[PDB]
Amino acid sequence: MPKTISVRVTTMDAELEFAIQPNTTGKQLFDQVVKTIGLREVWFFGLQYQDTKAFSTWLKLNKKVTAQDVRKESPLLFKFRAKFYPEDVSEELIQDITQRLFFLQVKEGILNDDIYCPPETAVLLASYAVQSKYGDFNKEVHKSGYLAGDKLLPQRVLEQHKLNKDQWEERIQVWHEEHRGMLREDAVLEYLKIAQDLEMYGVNYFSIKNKKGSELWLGVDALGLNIYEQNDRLTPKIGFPWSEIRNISFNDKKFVIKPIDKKAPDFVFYAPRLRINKRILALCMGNHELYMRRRK
Amino acid sequence: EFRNKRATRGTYSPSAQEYNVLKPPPEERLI
Repeated sequence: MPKTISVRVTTMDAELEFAIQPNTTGKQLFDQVVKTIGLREVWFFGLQYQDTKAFSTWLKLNKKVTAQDVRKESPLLFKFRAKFYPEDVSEELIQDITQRLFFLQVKEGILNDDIYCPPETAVLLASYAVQSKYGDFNKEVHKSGYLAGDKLLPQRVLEQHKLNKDQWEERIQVWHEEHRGMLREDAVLEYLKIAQDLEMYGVNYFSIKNKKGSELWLGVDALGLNIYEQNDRLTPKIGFPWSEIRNISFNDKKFVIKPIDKKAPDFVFYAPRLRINKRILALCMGNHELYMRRRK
Repeated sequence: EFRNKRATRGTYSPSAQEYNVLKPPPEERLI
């Protein structure tokens, strides 16, 4: 291990470079990242890395970077990403940078099908992404095919319809023209206001089984924990708002939710690995912390 | 409110939790 360690941190739209030392903490690195990009609304964010087993891992801020399971690579690679989502972008995201980082991260998930989006909504979202990139539609510059180079729609939407690219561009262009006069920054915000109402937005999903051995999903989001049928990640089968949870715990693969009613039985589920239960508990603690902070 | 004395177990009680600069990201507490 060297006296000076090169680090690369990638945000959704920037590659940043830093130099740390053997005793540098995660927090010290994180502080350099956010200062560099002028981000004040820092509480949603974290640094992710691939560990020595090639699993994505959040960096602990109150520990030395070198004491964590980072890989034998130089430079060390991290991704700066939102770990937590606001309950309403309009209540919490004031800065342009914060809005932009959420917009790009969310858009990535919409485009890669991670966040389900109805086709007509996907077209509307695309049109706001276009307003943000291109500004006001102008018939003199934006000739037919001006969107040909852009990936604008989820792959599922493209595959499940029989429109070609020109036909999609037509639908998107009509909406683009409707947005005339909208600031590029306002288009980003409008995109987020639409996206945040999608049922899969802001939900961390985990593969679990119940006691009967049925496959399910567990979701952790800003408001609590939810259990979903394997084939329906849009509507919870069971919901657990924070206020209704007395305790959550795990032992290896077994996860237990204890309801506030002491006479009601515990809910038991099984995750694929200990690592997943640690992820679940960490996301619950962090979301609950921010939930309370909002309401202080 | 939180117990974690073994790397393979953890526990957190939401219902129990009660209430300068902009606040920092939540810190992971697990081993």
